[PDB]
Amino acid sequence: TWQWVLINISEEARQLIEKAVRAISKKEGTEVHFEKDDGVLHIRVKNLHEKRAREIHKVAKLILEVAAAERIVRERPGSNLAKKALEIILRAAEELAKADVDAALEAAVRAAEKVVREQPGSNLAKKALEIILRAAEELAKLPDPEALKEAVKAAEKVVREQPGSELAKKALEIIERAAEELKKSPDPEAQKEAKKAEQKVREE
Amino acid sequence: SSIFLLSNVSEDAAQLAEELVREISKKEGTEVRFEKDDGFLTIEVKNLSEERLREIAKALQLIVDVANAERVVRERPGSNLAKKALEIILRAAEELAKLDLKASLKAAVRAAEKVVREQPGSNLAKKALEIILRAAEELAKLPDPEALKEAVKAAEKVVREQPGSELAKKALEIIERAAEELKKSPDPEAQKEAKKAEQKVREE
Repeated sequence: TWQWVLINISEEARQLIEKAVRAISKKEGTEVHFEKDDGVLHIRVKNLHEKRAREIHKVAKLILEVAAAERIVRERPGSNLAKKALEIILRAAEELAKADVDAALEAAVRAAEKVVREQPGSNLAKKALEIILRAAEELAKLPDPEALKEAVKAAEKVVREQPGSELAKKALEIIERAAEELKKSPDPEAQKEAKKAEQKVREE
Repeated sequence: SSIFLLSNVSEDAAQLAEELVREISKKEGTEVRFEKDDGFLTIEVKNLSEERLREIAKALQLIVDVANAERVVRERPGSNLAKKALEIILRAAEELAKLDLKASLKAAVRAAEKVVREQPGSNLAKKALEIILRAAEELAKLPDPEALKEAVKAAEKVVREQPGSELAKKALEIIERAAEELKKSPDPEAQKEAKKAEQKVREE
């Protein structure tokens, strides 16, 4: 039995940790219980082995490390220190993108997006776009529809930031391959997003 | 089993957090581990009751409630937003003063002393000094040498700030009770500071 108590955690980090724990626990076929008391998030997991619990701790560390470095950047420190913190974000986003969890891949996307928005057209912005594309490739492999909807949205940010780049070409392939998988779903909302995705690749 | 994730806290808040979890753990004789993890504190407690776990949660939530409000005080000094943060610091310090632990009481003394420093002579300082005396009274009842030393220093702070007040008379009563227990300590340094405190009680 395992329990995680999140105190003074930002909502972005909390929800990504909620989805990461719920994902890793379904892998071992275990139920998860969440409750929010006085701004404290209690995550209780039952019958979880050490291997999956250590995987929860690694993903939770990286998400909090990204949030800790984003807090320094948003404090407008020295530009030299801010650059050092953006490299910390990209380092944790790289490992978050090397994990099978959907929430970890979604965390690597949102982490690398803030680096692109912080310094557009920089060497780190290009490395951040590599992280966004690395996460979109693993996110398109996953079967869930929500993962496919984030794989297209993430790849669309690569073609928006660097149109005509080498990364944008692969991002368009990811959008096409993910939209074809979305066409398999009978739900009209999945078919709608697949058509707008196909129309975006047709427009470019 | 239980992992506490604490983010966006200073070094002083983290040190008070570690000692508080260690003290609540001895009530059940459990095992606790800490990790500093660059920007967020990780606390793992094994085989602890859910009540004790939720006592750690509310105590750590009060500590970060003080740390977050202090951050506002040190950034917009003199604003009406600072006056609101000082009332939040006192509201959390009052609840920490009711908790009968050395770390929880030290956190209430340091917090309320920060309100005395920011708003001298105001009604907030008077409410803060009452919390300092409430925590000093609980510290004197604790059977620990360092807790008795802190009760003397906290109540001596009250007589230094507003002397000849109704609170200064109550402070001298607390100083006397703590010094009477300090003289029973075999520690020579405790014997020395107990006489210095009892000498200050004869005066005023």
